[PDB]
Amino acid sequence: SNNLDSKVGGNYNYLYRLFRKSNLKPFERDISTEIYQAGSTPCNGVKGF
Amino acid sequence: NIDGYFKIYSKHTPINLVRDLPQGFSALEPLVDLPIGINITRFQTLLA
Ligand SMILES: *[C@@H]1O[C@H](CO)[C@@H](O[C@@H]2O[C@H](CO)[C@@H](O)[C@H](O)[C@H]2NC(C)=O)[C@H](O)[C@H]1NC(C)=O
Repeated sequence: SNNLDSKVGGNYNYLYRLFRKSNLKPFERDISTEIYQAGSTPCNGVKGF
Repeated sequence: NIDGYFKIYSKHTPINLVRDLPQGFSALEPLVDLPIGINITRFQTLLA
């Protein structure tokens, strides 16, 4: 899709999910923007270590 | 719901009883299927 979807600085309008707790189910769609806990600590609010 | 397809089966039958769910036999026909894809954990009815 080069010709239509590519932009020289970057067409950053395209997102993919990168971090979550488990893998999803067949034909599931998940719309979350909630913060992933990558450490053992719980995470709360906007961001954290 | 099966894999996102939400399905209804039903039966309306006439009766004459003033006690619990009529002891007897019948089958529900399929009525509709809608491809809603949603999660349903829970539900409620609607009175009037
Ligand atoms: C549909 O929603 C339910 C409830 O939100 C999901 O089940 C929850 O899953 C989390 C993570 O495993 C648990 O912490 C909750 O305790 C669960 N609650 C209930 C009532 O199930 C369920 O996984 C969702 N289904 C899909 C396919 O996303």
